[PDB]
Amino acid sequence: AYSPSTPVTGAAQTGFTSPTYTLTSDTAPTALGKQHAVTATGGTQTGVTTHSVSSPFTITFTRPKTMKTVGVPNSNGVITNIGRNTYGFLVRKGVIPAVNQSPQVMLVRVEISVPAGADTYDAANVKAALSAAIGVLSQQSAGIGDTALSGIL
Amino acid sequence: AYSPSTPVTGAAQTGFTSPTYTLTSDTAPTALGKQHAVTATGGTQTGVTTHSVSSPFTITFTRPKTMKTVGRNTYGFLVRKGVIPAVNQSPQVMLVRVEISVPAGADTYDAANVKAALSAAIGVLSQQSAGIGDTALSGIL
Amino acid sequence: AYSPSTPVTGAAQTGFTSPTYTLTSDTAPTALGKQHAVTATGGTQTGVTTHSVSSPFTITFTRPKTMKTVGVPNSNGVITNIGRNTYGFLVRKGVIPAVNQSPQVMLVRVEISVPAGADTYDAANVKAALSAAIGVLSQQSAGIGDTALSGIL
Amino acid sequence: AYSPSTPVTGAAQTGFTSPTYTLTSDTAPTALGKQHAVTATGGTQTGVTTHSVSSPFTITFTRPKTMKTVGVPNSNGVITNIGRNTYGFLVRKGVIPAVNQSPQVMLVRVEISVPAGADTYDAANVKAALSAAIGVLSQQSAGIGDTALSGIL
Amino acid sequence: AYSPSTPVTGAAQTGFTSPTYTLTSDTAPTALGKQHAVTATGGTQTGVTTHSVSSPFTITFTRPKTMKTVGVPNSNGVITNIGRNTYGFLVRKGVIPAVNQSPQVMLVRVEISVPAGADTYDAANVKAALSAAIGVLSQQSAGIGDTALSGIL
Amino acid sequence: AYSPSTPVTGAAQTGFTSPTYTLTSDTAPTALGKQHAVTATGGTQTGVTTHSVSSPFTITFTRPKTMKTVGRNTYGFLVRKGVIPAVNQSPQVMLVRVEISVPAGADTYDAANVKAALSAAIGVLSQQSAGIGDTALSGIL
Amino acid sequence: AYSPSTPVTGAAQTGFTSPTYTLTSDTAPTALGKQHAVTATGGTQTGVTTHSVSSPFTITFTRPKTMKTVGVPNSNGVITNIGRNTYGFLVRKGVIPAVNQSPQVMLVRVEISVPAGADTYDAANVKAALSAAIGVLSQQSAGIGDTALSGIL
Repeated sequence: AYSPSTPVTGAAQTGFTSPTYTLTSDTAPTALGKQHAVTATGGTQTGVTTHSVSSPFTITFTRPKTMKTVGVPNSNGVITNIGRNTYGFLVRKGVIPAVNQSPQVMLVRVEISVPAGADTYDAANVKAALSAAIGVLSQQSAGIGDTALSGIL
Repeated sequence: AYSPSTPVTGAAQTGFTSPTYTLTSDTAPTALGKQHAVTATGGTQTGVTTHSVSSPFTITFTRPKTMKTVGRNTYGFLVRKGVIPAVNQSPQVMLVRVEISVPAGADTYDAANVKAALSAAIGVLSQQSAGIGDTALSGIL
Repeated sequence: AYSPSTPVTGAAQTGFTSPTYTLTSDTAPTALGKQHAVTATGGTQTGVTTHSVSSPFTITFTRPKTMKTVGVPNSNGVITNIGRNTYGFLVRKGVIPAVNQSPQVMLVRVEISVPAGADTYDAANVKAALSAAIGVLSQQSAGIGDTALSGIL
Repeated sequence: AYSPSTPVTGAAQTGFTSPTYTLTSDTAPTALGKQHAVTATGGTQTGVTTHSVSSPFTITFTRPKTMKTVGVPNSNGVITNIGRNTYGFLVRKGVIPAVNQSPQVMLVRVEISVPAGADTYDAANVKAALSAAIGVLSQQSAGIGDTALSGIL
Repeated sequence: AYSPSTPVTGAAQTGFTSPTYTLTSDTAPTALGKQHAVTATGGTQTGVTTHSVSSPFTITFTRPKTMKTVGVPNSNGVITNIGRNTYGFLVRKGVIPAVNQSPQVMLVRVEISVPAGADTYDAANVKAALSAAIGVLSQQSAGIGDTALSGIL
Repeated sequence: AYSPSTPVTGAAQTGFTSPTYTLTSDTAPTALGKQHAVTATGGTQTGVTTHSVSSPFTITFTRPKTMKTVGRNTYGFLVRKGVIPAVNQSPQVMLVRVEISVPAGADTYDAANVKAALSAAIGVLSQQSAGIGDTALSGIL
Repeated sequence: AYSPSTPVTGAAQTGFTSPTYTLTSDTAPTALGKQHAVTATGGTQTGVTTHSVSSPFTITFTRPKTMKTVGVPNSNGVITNIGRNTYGFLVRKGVIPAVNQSPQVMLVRVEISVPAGADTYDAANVKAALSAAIGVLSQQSAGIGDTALSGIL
């Protein structure tokens, strides 16, 4: 159930005052992805470039090709091999490294590996891992940006 | 500048009412990481298990060993959660991992676009947190 | 949750009046250890040498590399092998054996072996073993020093 | 000079309110050891099991079989080999790993290695190492329990 | 005992009037290092850039992984092999070589090799070497900068 | 432009009260070096031994053989001190060596940052001189 | 007997009005050289850069490592092998080839090869070769510059 909104209220960043990003719908590279492009920016973020082909701003979310089931316990009551379905959330952003050099692609990618029997037997802990991860990310968004520029923890 | 707060307001999830997670400071596996463990949960999230030896609940953030001058510097944010796959099985480790790859000259020459990538990414994550959990259980986008 | 205080009140010893040890943070040998070193001594403990390169005074506490889970019971209801995670607490002290000899390293080392399922199922008994061990050590600290010097049990 | 008291004030632990352990004299495994066994517990430590045949609670302290003398310096004034006499303090506690499993033996063991000439020439530093080790243990008893259960350092 | 202060009063340089450097605490690359980053500059130094990831300003100080002891004299009264513990102090600074080229890393590194038995037997001469070296460095700081640019002794 | 003064005000050290070192001019080992020897000490630094044949006290500063046009030009500052390890042993040479590696185009295009690196380095060294001696004897940072 | 003066009056060049070059004393690369660096320029020469490490302005003069003597005539009254001592005078100047490219090193080098018995037996002709060479150089200095830029004789 992944469906973003037209203005996404961007997580707080150091020099940004109330930043929002307008999403336009885009066709995803796989058939297993939903992708949006950041067509325009709102808020007092100065210098932020929107989505081009050579300088992209893309938010794509993908499901695995083949689902994996939990399987069945063996003679010792132990399930031999627990595969894991991983869902992928990836942001590509055009970033300019040098004074005249051409845009490179900064990349922010998230992988959510859910074990096989998890999604059904223990859903609360799955949801809890996701909420803790995203809550820490949104809490420390500004500081993680500061670190991405400073190199300091 | 990565330093979490004692109660972390956890992102919205489907069955959770006002979920918060209490972090206790932990020693990280590398000398380049800061790690906290989820010692207790607050809010109406029934069944959620906290950090145990058998099933961990850990939030670790790491910087690269060597910085690159102008290549990519990648910073890593990883959450490990004890999740039980079957009726009597040993806990498996669900894993949510984030990698932030900043090009070399980016951090200095174009900092606004770096911060904007991070802002968009985390903002979409927090907006769709509930739906991404729904997807992690459904298998459907 | 291991974090010592700046002045550590040292356990009673025979010739010592109110002995305290100032700990300075030191970097541990492994990445899974926390180490402090005794930079200075307070109290009436005459002759006590602090940490030097030649004669160290170090207090290091380490957790195991890989934690061990309890395991799954078999058809009979029996769990086949209970591994044990051991935590280690070790003090190294520079001590001079003869009139002109190089310092030797007296060594006080504790090992706490907790079985695999214990830490979760029966935590009260784990805590009780620890509190009894450390309580007997602190009660008989002066007497154990007397023994370590006398050979008298 | 090792002789514990009838109620041993147990070191502070997380869930325990004023915990004490009654020791009953027990006969040691070697002839060079003194052993007591925890016959009963006092204080608010709920669930703590005393010494049974199936799950023991034992505190044994042993001195080495053969003491080692410092030795004679050679022509250069150097003593060739400094042996070390080690005294041993060991607590064994019955701890149950799973819901229906047989009790495992949690094990807390201390070793005090004193070099050969130390006990006579430099006794203050020996006593100081012991008092610092035991003082840090009693200061961080609750925290070391928290670590032994959490895996958190 | 290495702990710098918030404003470090920088050693005199040719074009600089009363320069100071603000240090912010940073995580060091090894577990054996303490590292600070120059987050901001004070004084009338014009053009000086502060710490970025691609243009760093870092002051890191490291101890050796394993200490070395003096050892013991052989049959002739001579100590066969005197190892040396070296401590390392290193400053990395982003410097721009060309008109549009990207920042390179100027590097100022100090190595202090202390022989094994030195640190204990002859500490005054160790301290004296350090004080003479650092005193000549601070006396000729401006002139060493002049040389770093001129190529002239 | 490296030319030391006759009494060098030595950096603060733990047991030293107002230490100064008198330099006498010496011939260097290479033709690219200027070297002085510490012929005498002033101040309350008891036990400090001056330059002898058996135990040297020397301060030598060297430029590279060939300059590099736009690679690195490294300048070297090295102090050798006679230090005695045991009760009757021969003197060992404690060694304090500094290397200043300037990139090729740096010296001309960006001189302020070069001078600033040198300023920060020497300023922290002089600020923590006493503590760095304490560390050289303790083994502890 | 080579010792230049503080302002060297530079030989006439096309666009230069009364050019002078200030020499500062420099340490030479060999032990057999005397080297000066052009620290500053006087006269109406516009665009002339002084001595840097990456853009040098150096005037170095070197003698041979080993002198050679004339030798002795053989049975036919002929001296079999007349070696030659060569003295070297070399000027290095930072010159910028492209619009943004980095400085390359223009190089003006003079070699004076004096045969062995010459320096003693026939000194007048040695001095005469030197004076004619340097006199033609100073006479055609402007024109040789014109040629160095034009490619025209």
